[PDB]
Amino acid sequence: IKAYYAGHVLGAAMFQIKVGSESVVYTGDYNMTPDRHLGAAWIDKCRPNLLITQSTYSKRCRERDFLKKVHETVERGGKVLIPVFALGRAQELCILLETFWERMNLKVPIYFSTGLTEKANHYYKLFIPWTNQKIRKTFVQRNMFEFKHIKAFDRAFADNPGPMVVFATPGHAGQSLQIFRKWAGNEKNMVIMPMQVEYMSFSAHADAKGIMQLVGQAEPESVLLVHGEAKKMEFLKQKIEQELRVNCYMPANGETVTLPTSP
Amino acid sequence: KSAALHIDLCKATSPADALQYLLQFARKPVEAESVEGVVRILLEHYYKENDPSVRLKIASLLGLLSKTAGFSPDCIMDDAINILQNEKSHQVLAQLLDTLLAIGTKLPENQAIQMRLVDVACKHLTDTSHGVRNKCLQLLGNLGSLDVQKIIGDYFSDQDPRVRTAAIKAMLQLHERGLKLHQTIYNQACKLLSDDYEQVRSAAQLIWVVSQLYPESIVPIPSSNEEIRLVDDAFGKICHMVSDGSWVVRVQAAKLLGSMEQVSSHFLEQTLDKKSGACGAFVHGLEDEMYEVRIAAVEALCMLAQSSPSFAEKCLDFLVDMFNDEIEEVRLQSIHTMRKISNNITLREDQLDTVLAVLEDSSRDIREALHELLCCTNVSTKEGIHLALVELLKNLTKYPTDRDSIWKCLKFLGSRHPTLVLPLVPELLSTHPFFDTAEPDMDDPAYIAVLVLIFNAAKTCPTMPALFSDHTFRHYAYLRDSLSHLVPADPSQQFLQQSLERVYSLQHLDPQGAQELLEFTIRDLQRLGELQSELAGVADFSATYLRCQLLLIKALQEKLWNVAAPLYLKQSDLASAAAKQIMEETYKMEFMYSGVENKQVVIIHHMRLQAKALQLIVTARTTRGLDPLFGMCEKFLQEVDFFQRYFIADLPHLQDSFVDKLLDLMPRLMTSKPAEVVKILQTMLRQSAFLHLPLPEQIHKASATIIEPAGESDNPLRFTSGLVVALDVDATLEHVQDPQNTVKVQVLYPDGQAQMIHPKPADFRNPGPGRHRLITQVYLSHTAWTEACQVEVRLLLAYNGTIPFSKPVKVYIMPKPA
Amino acid sequence: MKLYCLSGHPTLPCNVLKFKSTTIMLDCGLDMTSTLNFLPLPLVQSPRLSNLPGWSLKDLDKELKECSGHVFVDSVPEFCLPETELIDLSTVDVILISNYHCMMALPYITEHTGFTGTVYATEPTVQIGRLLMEELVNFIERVPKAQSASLWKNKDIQRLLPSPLKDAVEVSTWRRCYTMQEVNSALSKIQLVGYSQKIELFGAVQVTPLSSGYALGSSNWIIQSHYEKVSYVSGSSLLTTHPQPMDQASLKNSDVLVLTGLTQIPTANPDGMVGEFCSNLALTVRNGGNVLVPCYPSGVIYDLLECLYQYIDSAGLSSVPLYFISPVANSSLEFSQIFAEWLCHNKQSKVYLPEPPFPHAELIQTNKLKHYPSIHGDFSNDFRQPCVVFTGHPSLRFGDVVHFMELWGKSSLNTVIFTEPDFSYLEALAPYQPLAMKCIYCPIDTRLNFIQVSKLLKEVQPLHVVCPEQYTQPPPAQSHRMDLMIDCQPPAMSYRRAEVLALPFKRRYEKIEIMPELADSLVPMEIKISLATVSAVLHTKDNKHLLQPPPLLSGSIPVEQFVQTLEKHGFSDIKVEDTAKGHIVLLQEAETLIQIEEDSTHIICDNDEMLRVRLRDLVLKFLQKF
Ligand SMILES: [Zn+2]
Ligand SMILES: [Zn+2]
Repeated sequence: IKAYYAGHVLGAAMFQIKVGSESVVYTGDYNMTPDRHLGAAWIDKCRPNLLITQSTYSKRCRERDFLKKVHETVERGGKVLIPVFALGRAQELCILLETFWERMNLKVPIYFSTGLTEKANHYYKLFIPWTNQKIRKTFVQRNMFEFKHIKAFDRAFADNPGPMVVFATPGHAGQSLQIFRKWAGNEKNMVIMPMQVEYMSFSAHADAKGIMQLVGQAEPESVLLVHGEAKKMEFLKQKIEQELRVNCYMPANGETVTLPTSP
Repeated sequence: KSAALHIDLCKATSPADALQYLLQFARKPVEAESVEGVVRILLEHYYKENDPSVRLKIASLLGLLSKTAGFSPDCIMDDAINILQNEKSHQVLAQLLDTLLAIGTKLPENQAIQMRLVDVACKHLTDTSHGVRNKCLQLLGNLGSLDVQKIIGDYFSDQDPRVRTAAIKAMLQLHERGLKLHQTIYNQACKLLSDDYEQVRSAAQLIWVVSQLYPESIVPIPSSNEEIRLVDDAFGKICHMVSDGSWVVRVQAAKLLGSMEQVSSHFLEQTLDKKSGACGAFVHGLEDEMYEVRIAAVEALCMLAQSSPSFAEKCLDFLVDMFNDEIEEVRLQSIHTMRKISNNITLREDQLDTVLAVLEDSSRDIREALHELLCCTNVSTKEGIHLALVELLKNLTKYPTDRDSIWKCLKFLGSRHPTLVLPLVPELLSTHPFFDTAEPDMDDPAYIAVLVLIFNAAKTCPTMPALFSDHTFRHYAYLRDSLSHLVPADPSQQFLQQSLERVYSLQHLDPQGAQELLEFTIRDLQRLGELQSELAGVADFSATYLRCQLLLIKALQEKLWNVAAPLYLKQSDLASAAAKQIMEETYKMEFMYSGVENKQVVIIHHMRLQAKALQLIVTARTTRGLDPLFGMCEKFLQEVDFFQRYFIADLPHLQDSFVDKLLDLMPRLMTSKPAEVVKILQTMLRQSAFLHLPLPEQIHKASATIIEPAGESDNPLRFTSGLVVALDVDATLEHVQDPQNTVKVQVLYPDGQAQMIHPKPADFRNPGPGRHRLITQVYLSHTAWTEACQVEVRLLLAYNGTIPFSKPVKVYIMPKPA
Repeated sequence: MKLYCLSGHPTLPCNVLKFKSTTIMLDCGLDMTSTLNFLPLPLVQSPRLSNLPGWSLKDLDKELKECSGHVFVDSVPEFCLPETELIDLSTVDVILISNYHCMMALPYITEHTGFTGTVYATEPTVQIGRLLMEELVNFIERVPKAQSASLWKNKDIQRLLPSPLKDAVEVSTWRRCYTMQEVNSALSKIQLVGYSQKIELFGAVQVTPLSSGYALGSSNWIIQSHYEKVSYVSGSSLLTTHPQPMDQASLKNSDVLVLTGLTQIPTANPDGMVGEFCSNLALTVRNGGNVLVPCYPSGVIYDLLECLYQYIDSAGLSSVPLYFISPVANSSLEFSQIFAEWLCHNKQSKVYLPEPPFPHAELIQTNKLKHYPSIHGDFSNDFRQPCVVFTGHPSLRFGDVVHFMELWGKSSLNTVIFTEPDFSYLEALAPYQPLAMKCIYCPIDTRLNFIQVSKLLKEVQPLHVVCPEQYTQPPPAQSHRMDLMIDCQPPAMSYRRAEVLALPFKRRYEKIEIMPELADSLVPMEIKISLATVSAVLHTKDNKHLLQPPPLLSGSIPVEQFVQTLEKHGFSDIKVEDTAKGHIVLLQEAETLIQIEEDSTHIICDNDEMLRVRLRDLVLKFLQKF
């Protein structure tokens, strides 16, 4: 068993299975597009017999828009929170906001509520090698996951609003669900999730172009498509047939696939 | 002594001790005849010995000897090719091919030798060992000029990747030699691009070379019937090759892709968008996880935009995204490229607000980069200029130290956008339609910034000044006199020459007149140096020389010359102090001033010799033991001999001088007793002529000024005793010949302990010509003191002793107890 | 087949292995012992060194200075590099870093020699090596000193000089310190690979590092060619140490083994030494003195401070502060903390919980452990007299240790400890000999001792073993303890500095691949075992031999069965006769002659189509395809 870096989330990896001349590779969720705190998936020219992949589916421009909106809200003094359950996206947003505030040099507050976020921060700062190269290099200067934009007490929904950035992870009735009761009720008390609202969600999974790049790099004689919409995988399989004339598969749930091999 | 080497080699045991002896002989240097002998001895022992490692070492030593500059390697080349024909071991064969590389580099002129080397190289290329194949391919690449290209091209398909890398490197070397390449190499390299390994792909640079050589050449696609130029298909190759996962290969591909500026912009626009596999190549490059790849992509964008303006207009947005980049260096370089390509593009409100956003950032250097950008950027709407000004004023409030750069920005904004500014004049000056506004606070940063913008806008436009109030004109006059560089609308030499000529003509007066003239002239020279900074070098140089002459003259008129030696008393003596001062000033003349030629060094050393003679005279006067007189006189005669042998080519131009008269009397001085010789040299020194110092063409005095402690303060650097407190040192060094070696920082504790420090050559940095910055972190420690005390630090200019070099700065230190 | 050894040091190997169509440089291994001869570099110029006397020179005494009857070089310290001139370093393509200690002097080989290949290592080794290199460069450049003594290096002067300098070997090869720019240049060429990661070189050689267990990141390499395996052993530890436990199974069935990194002064027990060191510092603190512990920021200080905090918590002497001074002290501690995967199973169990691996982070949070980049960097303000200090280089020729021990040299109340088994402490104290300072030499050596490596060899049983000649001889300190003697049933040859060794292994068969159609071409026939023969074209790319389609004949025919078949076939003119020189039969059916003779055989067949077909059928009935 040999593992290869995936970069979908911290600790995510893709496995290369080999026995004799046989070779099977299964990746699950990955992404060619690097994250703000993670590296892109990399693999040699393994050229395996079979490849299993996901078919599910302006990043810097979206980041600029999100940062500009958050900056405008905090400059105006408005309070907006980001209710998100994903740990990887939450940590990426936390790193982005922390470095943005540090670069701007201002001292506006930003905190995170749930203790699970603190546990995730502890695991992240412990496991440096599974992150982006800037994190690894800046580790020499000082720890970057630690900052004045730390933990949240919030006087249990009694510390009032302000130029604040907060994170809540409900779920669907978990976490401090009273945050909505304390906040909102007016246009100024904005609450933005994926007075206005926009889709700040970042696509952790890569698009079809990333899958095309990976299959072009590895170049297996056969490919297997799972974990995605039916339309997406059908279109991707048709595009693979049109572009490469390389054998592929579209197995349904429980479908038995058999492949000949040359030992 | 080749016999010693021969017998030592013979006595040495063959298996082990021979290797050590040859290594020891190799480390020590060698001479031409010694090389010519030891090479034959090595060849004879190479024939005699049959071990692999020993023969390998002999081949390595042959290579080392071949690199000797003074040797004439002709027969040893013949013996080398002979043993090459006879050689069997592949490692030793590769070492001998290294020696052939050495000889080919040494002598690239002989055509017969070149063809002999290439034919024997291709003969030995039949060997199965990969190393000898690599060495032979290196020889083929190095040796060329008008079949070898086809031969190495056949070896492109070799199984060993190292041989393929050697082949492509040989092709690159051959191209560097300038030979005209073929076109079949393109498809061969295209085949090489599919190779698994990284060095082969990175080297296969070769397609860039062939694309540059024949960019207009038509090439047919193997599958598609359509015809595509070499430039475009090579561009597509590099585009879909950048997707490779080898980051070094990605950086190489991006860098060499930037060097291509002979391709149509339509194809670039097609391949840069997100909607073949060549789409979004630059999108992937700028989004790449390694900042090296992104920097290389930025450079490629710079070159291509300098080629095509439409592509630049298309790619502005991606550069704006790079202004949001998390790495600071990437942001800086992207901003610099945007500045480089701003001459044609014009921004929109989105671009302008995004650019002004990153200007808010805290780091000073990126803000300076934004300032450089805005100096050249275009703009369409007056509201863009208004936004620029408002964000710049916010920046003034945040970071006032950048005021000069922002004023430069507004200068360029006004000059390059005059018409677009003046509709915004009455709002910027806040002039009321009918009221008379209160006079704005002059010397304010923001108001000066606004005025600089307005005035630089008004330089071309004639309708602008009519909207100015009276106090605006008054402030215009104020700014114009104070900030002229921002706000828009030799008798001395010949005097110095004739003064020196006056001194040279009138030196023959009596001692009183000579002293008076010398005093007046040194005063005049000092005043000229103070008055004009250009001539300060020659002025201070001449002042030091004439002060040496004055000190020599005054010493010779002292009372002790007409009192017997027993009656002499050294408490009132001035000759010893005079000699000391002349010595120090001669050292200052020699080393402090830069640009001094040999014709000045001879006179400086002559004055030093006269000072040494005076020292000998006074020491003979004060002492009474014959033996110290004999020793001192012998040492002085040794110095005279050293001087006259050092400057043999200059004695005819020192007629009637002290050293000339000493040379005329040299045998008598050498033979005579200490009393007779000291008396005759004393009376000789009195009648010595005054040499005419030749003025250098250009000369500057060296000087340093410490600025990190500044003029200090009462505040002492408290710290525990015994431990060390580090003090920063900053100084501005000017016209120092070799500051990293000659300049030494010195710190004097308030006692006899005068610690000395040698700054490392790395810390010395050169911001501009004729000067040197010096950043040092000197470390100071001492035991406990009863109270805070002052510690002195000074710059010293070392030579081959040392002299003071700058004003002695001092700082207060308070080492607290344990 | 050929092994070149460059460094004569036992624990700092520098070896080059010529293996098939590739050559591997094993380790760099900077020899730091050379610096001991030079005068130390104080951070603040001490009066003692300035007033220190020179030494007589017939040919001019400023070149050398003498203290305590030992002449020292009064110039910048210089380092003994490996004998790199023996083999052209440009030729070699791969470098296999084993540990952060062995990768020292890598800038010299990467930059000066013109080496253009690749380098491999583990991530903790790379980071800790960067820390060590930058800190030593900082120590050298803090107080620059001129190269003011060169003439002493001549062999004549060396013979004229006493034993402490005459013992030095290859003084001419010594070099001044590299610069941080060269360090940045060298580390650019390195490639990061984790434990048990197979790396293929040009499709010919497989190389893999395995967990040595000595220090985190430290690895033992193996080299494989399927039918040939060469294993390289470096500093390893079987003790209950923090890193991931030493791997033993993977080194089995190894043809040639290379042994390096055995313990200096093997008699010392590290646990007892640590306990004694704790006792020494405890009594020093009880008397009110100060303890100086020169050591690297490596694993030694880590487990030392672990046992140390445990001991003082047991004894309740936690009042005194902890001072760890180094330019990369904070970085070293944080790097140790984050690298939790490379540690042992206990640490991995600990980090499964949210708590960090090591507990000194708790001390830092509670401020019971304190560290500073240097002395001047606010440590002076926060310094207190009764304390224990870890700082500087263990060679005592540079680093903050020089200033610290100069400060505390006079007072007998204070104490200085030694824990690094890499230098003779008597030589180290020689430039500082006239002192009342109490010095204790209690090194801690966690590497494998002689009995442990002997147990390892008896458990593995490799065919051959290679090691320096130092191991082959008993140590000079004892010269009588035959128990500390590496024992091997094979001869287990050795070498000296600049000694070239030829491997005894001479395996003459490599791997190849075959596609199924060639396999199906055979039709094996029972004999007693199966026999087969094929014929294919050889294709090789990237040292991967392949067989794909575009043989001798052994037709052992018994005489009696052949006679029976010939009689049954019905051919006319059959004559059988028994005469000398074997049986000879004349057949006039087609002018054919069959001759049978010992040690020979001749076959005659005409070109007639029918006769050819009959002969082919007859042979095919009793044809063995081999
Ligand atoms: Zn997933
Ligand atoms: Zn996922």
